[PDB]
Amino acid sequence: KLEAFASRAKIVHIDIDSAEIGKNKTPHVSVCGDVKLALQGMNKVLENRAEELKLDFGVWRNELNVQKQKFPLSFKTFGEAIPPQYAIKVLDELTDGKAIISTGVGQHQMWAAQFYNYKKPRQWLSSGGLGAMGFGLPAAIGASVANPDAIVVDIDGDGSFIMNVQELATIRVENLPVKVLLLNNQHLGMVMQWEDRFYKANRAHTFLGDPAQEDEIFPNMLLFAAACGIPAARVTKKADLREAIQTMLDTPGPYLLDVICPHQEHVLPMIPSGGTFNDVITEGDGRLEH
Amino acid sequence: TFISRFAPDQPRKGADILVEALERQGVETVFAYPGGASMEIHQALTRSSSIRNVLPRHEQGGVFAAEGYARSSGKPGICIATSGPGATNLVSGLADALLDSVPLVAITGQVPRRMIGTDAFQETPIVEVTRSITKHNYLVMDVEDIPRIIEEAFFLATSGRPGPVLVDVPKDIQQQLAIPNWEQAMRLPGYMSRMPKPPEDSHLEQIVRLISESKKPVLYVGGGCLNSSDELGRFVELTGIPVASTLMGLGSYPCDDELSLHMLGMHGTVYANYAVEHSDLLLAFGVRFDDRVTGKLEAFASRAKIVHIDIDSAEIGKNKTPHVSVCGDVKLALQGMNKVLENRAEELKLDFGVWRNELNVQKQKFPLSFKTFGEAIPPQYAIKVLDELTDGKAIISTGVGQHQMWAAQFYNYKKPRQWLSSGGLGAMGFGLPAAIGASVANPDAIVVDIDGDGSFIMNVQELATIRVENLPVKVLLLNNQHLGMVMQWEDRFYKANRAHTFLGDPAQEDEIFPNMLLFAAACGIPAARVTKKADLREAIQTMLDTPGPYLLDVICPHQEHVLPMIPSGGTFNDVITEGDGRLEH
Amino acid sequence: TFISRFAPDQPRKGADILVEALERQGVETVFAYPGGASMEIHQALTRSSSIRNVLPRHEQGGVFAAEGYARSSGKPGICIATSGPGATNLVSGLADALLDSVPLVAITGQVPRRMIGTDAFQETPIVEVTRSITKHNYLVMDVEDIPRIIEEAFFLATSGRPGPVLVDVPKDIQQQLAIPNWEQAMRLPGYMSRMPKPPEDSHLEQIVRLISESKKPVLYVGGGCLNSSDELGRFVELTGIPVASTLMGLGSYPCDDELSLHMLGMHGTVYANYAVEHSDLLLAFGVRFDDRVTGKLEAFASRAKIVHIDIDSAEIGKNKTPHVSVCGDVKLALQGMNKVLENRAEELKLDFGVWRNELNVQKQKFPLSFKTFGEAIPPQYAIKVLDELTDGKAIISTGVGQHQMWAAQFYNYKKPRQWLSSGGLGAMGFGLPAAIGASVANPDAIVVDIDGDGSFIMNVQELATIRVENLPVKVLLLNNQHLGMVMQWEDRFYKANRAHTFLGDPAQEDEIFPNMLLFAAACGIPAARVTKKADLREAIQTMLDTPGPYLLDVICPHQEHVLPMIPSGGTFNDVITEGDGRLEH
Ligand SMILES: Cc1cc2nc3c(=O)[nH]c(=O)nc-3n(C[C@H](O)[C@H](O)[C@H](O)COP(=O)(O)OP(=O)(O)OC[C@H]3O[C@@H](n4cnc5c(N)ncnc54)[C@H](O)[C@@H]3O)c2cc1C
Ligand SMILES: Cc1cc2nc3c(=O)[nH]c(=O)nc-3n(C[C@H](O)[C@H](O)[C@H](O)COP(=O)(O)OP(=O)(O)OC[C@H]3O[C@@H](n4cnc5c(N)ncnc54)[C@H](O)[C@@H]3O)c2cc1C
Ligand SMILES: C/C(NCc1cnc(C)nc1N)=C(/S)CCOP(=O)([O-])OP(=O)([O-])O
Ligand SMILES: C/C(NCc1cnc(C)nc1N)=C(/S)CCOP(=O)([O-])OP(=O)([O-])O
Ligand SMILES: C/C(NCc1cnc(C)nc1N)=C(/S)CCOP(=O)([O-])OP(=O)([O-])O
Ligand SMILES: COc1cc(OC)nc(Sc2cccc(Cl)c2C(=O)O)n1
Ligand SMILES: COc1cc(OC)nc(Sc2cccc(Cl)c2C(=O)O)n1
Ligand SMILES: [Mg+2]
Ligand SMILES: [Mg+2]
Ligand SMILES: [Mg+2]
Repeated sequence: KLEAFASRAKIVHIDIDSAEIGKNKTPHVSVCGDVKLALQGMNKVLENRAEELKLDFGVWRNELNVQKQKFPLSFKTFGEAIPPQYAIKVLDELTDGKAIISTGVGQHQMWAAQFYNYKKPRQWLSSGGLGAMGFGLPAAIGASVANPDAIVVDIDGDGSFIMNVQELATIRVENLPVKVLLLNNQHLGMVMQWEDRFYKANRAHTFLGDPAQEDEIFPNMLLFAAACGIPAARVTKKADLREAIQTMLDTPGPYLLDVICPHQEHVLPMIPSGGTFNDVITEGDGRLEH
Repeated sequence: TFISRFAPDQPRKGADILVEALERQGVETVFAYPGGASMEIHQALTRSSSIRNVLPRHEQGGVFAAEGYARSSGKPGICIATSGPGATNLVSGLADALLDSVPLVAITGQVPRRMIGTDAFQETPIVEVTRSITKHNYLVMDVEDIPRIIEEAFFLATSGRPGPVLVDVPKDIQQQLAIPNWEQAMRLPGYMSRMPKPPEDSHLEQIVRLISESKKPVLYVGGGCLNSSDELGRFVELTGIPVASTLMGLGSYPCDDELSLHMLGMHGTVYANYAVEHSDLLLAFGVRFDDRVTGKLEAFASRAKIVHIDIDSAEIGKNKTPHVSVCGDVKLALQGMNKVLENRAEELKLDFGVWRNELNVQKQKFPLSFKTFGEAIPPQYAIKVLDELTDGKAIISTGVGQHQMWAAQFYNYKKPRQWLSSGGLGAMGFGLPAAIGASVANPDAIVVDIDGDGSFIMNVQELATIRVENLPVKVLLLNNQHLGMVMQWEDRFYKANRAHTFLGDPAQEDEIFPNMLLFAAACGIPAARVTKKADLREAIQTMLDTPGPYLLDVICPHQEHVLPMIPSGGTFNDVITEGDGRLEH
Repeated sequence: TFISRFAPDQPRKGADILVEALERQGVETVFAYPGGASMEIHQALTRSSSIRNVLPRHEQGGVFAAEGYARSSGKPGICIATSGPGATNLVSGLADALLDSVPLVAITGQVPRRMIGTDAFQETPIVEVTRSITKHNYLVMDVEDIPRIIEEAFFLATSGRPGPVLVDVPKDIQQQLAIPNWEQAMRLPGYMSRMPKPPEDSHLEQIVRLISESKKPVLYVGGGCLNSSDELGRFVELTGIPVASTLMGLGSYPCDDELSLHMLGMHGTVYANYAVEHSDLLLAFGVRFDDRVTGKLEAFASRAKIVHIDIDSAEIGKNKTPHVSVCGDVKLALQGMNKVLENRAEELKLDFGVWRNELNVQKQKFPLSFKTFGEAIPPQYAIKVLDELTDGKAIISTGVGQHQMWAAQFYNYKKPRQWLSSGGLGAMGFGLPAAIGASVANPDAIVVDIDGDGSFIMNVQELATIRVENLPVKVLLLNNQHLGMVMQWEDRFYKANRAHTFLGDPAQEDEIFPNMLLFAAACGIPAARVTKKADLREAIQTMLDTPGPYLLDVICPHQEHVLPMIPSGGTFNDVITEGDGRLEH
């Protein structure tokens, strides 16, 4: 809700598009230009008048630092099952946060954004405005061609991945070292989450598996990879996860890792559509209590 | 509680529903010219005992009259035309109303729904044609949509940034019997969500702060201030900031007031343009930073902190980037600032005497000036006499050209909506019909059309309208026998090479042509010509004292130039202060 | 070999390139009204020693004059206007030219390229506005494109189905120095591939065959035949098929010829409409099956085999499905058929005497008729006298309304392009400016504007143009003090309830208002009024014999109705043959 967004803040907006300034919210101060140049100019001033300015926001930082310790990002671990959040956190550690990450759209996309520490821009390739599924795998292809010596990982959902699964052929033929970290929850996860929160968990065409063989992972994504001569593996138990991801990384060329996750996971926290900060949801998932 | 001429359960023609929809909007005057595709509407109009139709002699006169009606009252102006040639005759008025932000509702008849797109008799796709020159338009495709659309049309035309809305109505819709529902809710969910909110105290405090820190502030006031006359005056009293006005903003702050810099821009005063040039704080209220005001943008207010308050979010930062911006009604902004300025008055210690004296020096060294040649009439002087004899209380409409600028420069407008002139589009022939609408909207007022001989003749047919409707319209025709402003540019930039700017008869070169008095006589309107400056004062008085319509043909030497002048895309250093179309000895 | 006023290697302004581009198109006359955005163009025009500018007093007059110029000559008409209010003042003319298929090239100045879209001074997106009411339009974005675009504009305007083309030219383009390339090839690969091919012998033989088998054939001739006067006449001689003409097709086959059914349609003759109704073969040449002709389509030529020859593939089968169709120039089709008809003449044995006698009976039982009341002037009779005194050789332009129909009914046009009238759009105020263009295109001809008092006053300002340009334009003003045609519909369908159709002054109700003679006197044009039928013959002769411009105010009783009349969407059985706006005793 715009009226509640930064309701007591003096707003400075620097944008290269004059059409974007004052579009949704009215700024007190505006600069139409390259933010790169604005930063340079301000840095110059900030350094000369440094001792004159006496900048210190320690009190504000401590206030925020309290919130960061009371309400940090969190995920729950259920038995030997793999938390999707944890898998992404392990990829971070084993790639030393230096990997180029492309994603599809959905829960896996948010977790990729939350639990990977990006050290530079253009490490993070994700469809934000349009939010188009099936973006992940082909984007990884382009990223790998533009960065041949880099670690490129497509963190994909099972729905998003299958939409442009045909591009696995492209990857093998072009011999691109594209890694696919497929977080498989057998569902259209994000739509499933909204069903849980706002429609009493009533499933409306969000399950992507085969209802006849309900406990089988469907489709078998490993065989998609095998069809295109791409080495692949599945991991289900959290204990085997660290070695599995390492194998994906250490194996030269393309690789698919089918990471099986419990589907009841929810992306948290969440401010509902058109809501305010007071409306924030901090706990809960798609599981029923005892 | 509104009273209908129909039972609430009684079926009636769509045409009757339409006219009642107008009645429920408080409409009392329309400017409608009949045609086959709108006959039903005109029939319905005669059944109304509350809506008067002023029949023009040309639909362009019809829409320009609606404009004058609107501009002079703050009410929406309503014009109606038939399909095809009727509709296309409205186009200049629509484009004019859009550029000058004039609230206007245009209704056009259309061929039957089934015949649309078949190149039928008198069919133009007017909705397609006018989409880019209206705030919004409609093609009514069902009789049940009429009440809702008319409500939306008037709402859109009068709210936010005012503008023209066109409603196209097929003939079969006008004929169809139906029972109207007046409680229908409008379908403008997008438009209403983006309607500007009342200004936060936060934004207004920041502006007041900037004022206290400035040493050379200037008010830059325009057509967005037409409803903020009292608030602006209160603001000036509190701050003591000098006021520069746009062509569209004249009257918002009284011209003959001590703190008035008069008009800025291309033909703005030297001191007004000087003030903006050397200001360190520019208060842009209800303006749109037009090229005709700014010249070269990079040089316009180059050393000033710019504050821009506009009701259209699209206008902020469009041509120039403001340091501080407020998207909202300038009327409300002024109220909020006035409240703060009065409480913290002794705390603020506002005094810009040094700046005012600096500008006051420019005002005395480079004031507006005109030259008098023998017994010939200076057009500037004629307008100055009209001011004196009307005590600056007259409603002035003009055409476009030199006479328009002189009307803006040498008449002291005490209130907004005294000044009715085409600014953005700058359409000739606007003057006479606008005066008609102004006179209908203000029956007890002095209405004077200050027109040029080129502009006047374009819609000269509306003299018939004036006599028939018995309107006390005064025409002060400044006759230079030329397309004056184009002539001036020829003199300055094309070595005085005449390219079709002379409007007289080359055979009888020293005769005033045409004889405008005979145009007036044709329509039974009393008229006179004055040539010698000595006879001018009595002539204008006679025009004013003679009851009803009157034409005064004022003969002026054509060599006169509008001064001063900043050339196209120029800066303040490029200003032209002397010279005319005469050759030296 | 064309001669330029510039060296082939010498840079020149874009404005000069533009004007030379016109010169190379054989243009000798333009109708240009100056403004700031087109000044460069007007400067360039004065440098031309081959192009004459006729300065109108209104751009609507400018474009209508270009139309008259075009319609009366078969050449393209060229009008020029400035940006904004200049451009928007052309709109009615453009829409008119499109609906009546008139070859016309309109040039408008535009704001500098960089300022387009910024709501600049006198900026309208005229290209956007006029896209749906022009055959094609252009926005010149480079000075190098000027020669090619002008060539394309004239090509598109004059080829295939003729129409209006608008070329928008930014000011900075006009100012830019460049060296033109006149050998540039046009970029219309789509348009030229779909240009109609010459008619195959196959198609023409089929039509000739149908003619030999028909027993009640009727020619249905329209504005597509304006260049096929000789071919059509040769065709009629060979076949002996009676000819019904549209409003737009008048003159193609001479009206006073033995085989002429005169006009068909809403106000067509009883016998012409009868012929189509009972025909078994309809030869639709250069027509577009307008609702004003057909009425209820299902009832139009319900028992006739329909042959349709049109140069626009889009028009074939649009409103009615033809049994046989030919997409091409009707001029070529007629030539091919005439060749066949003459060789196989004795083989074919064509004789439609029985059909002709049947129609000849209708022509004698239900001819065109008017009533004479005392000494009052029948408008029909006045037009009939003009015919006699001009020997049917005059070029006639009209406004729109009753006078327009009477001009069509009671004047015998011997050739096409004698009849200049707005048919599709039906725009009032067309008459006077069209006469201007016609007179410039035909200096040695008798040009008469048969106008109504409503239509005449709309562009009355063009009387100034007529005097200044010294054009021998005759105005036969049929003055009924009303918007006559709307008045007629009020009488027939709204119980004679007047809704703003009276054009006089209600205060002085029995005085002719306005005094049109004084309009003429204002512009130094000799004029007279005639009221009694006895004085009419001498009055019209005086108008004709008096050298130069002349206005004849013909006062007519307003109760006259145009007859016969088939009501909107009606059939032949619905035809109205008697009655007027008078009440019985
Ligand atoms: C021959 C000629 C010469 C000209 N030369 C000059 C000249 O020398 N000087 C000059 O000034 N003009 C001149 N013009 C006129 C010029 O083209 C423009 O019309 C004028 O400069 C612009 O007026 P404006 O800036 O006040 O804004 P406007 O065109 O009047 O528009 C009003 C602005 O205020 C906003 N607004 C409207 N309502 C509100 C509200 N309630 N609250 C807040 N904001 C609101 C609108 O969004 C809009 O941005 C000339 C015109 C002609 C024909
Ligand atoms: C008040 C009023 C009353 C009217 N009442 C009547 C009436 O009673 N009767 C009547 O007829 N009209 C009447 N009209 C006029 C009517 O609206 C149309 O203008 C007219 O009927 C259509 O003309 P048209 O059919 O000949 O085709 P046009 O409009 O003249 O178009 C020409 C057609 O021929 C085609 N064509 C063009 N060139 C060629 C070529 N070289 N070769 C082959 N084909 C070509 C074109 O593609 C087009 O289809 C009236 C108008 C007004 C203002
Ligand atoms: C259907 C949908 N959104 C609608 C949709 C439909 N189609 C496209 C191309 N894009 C989108 N965003 C989503 S986020 C669910 C995607 O599920 P996933 O790809 O398996 O990822 P996850 O399960 O982690 O949410
Ligand atoms: C032709 C022209 N401008 C181009 C033009 C063309 N057509 C229209 C409808 N509007 C405009 N503005 C002007 S300002 C000259 C008008 O002359 P005038 O009406 O006699 O006034 P003045 O002589 O004082 O300049
Ligand atoms: C108002 C009208 N039609 C609507 C109309 C409105 N405006 C335009 C520009 N064109 C048309 N056709 C007509 S035919 C009446 C014209 O009256 P007139 O010019 O005096 O001719 P007449 O009285 O013989 O019918
Ligand atoms: C006022 O005199 C006239 C004449 C006329 O045809 C010549 N039609 C009309 S009305 C009209 C207008 C446009 C389209 C259509 Cl379809 C119509 C119609 O209803 O027929 N009025
Ligand atoms: C003939 O008198 C006038 C006056 C005037 O400004 C008042 N501008 C022009 S020309 C013009 C026209 C439109 C756009 C633009 Cl940008 C211009 C321009 O070149 O400045 N001519
Ligand atoms: Mg999923
Ligand atoms: Mg003038
Ligand atoms: Mg009339």
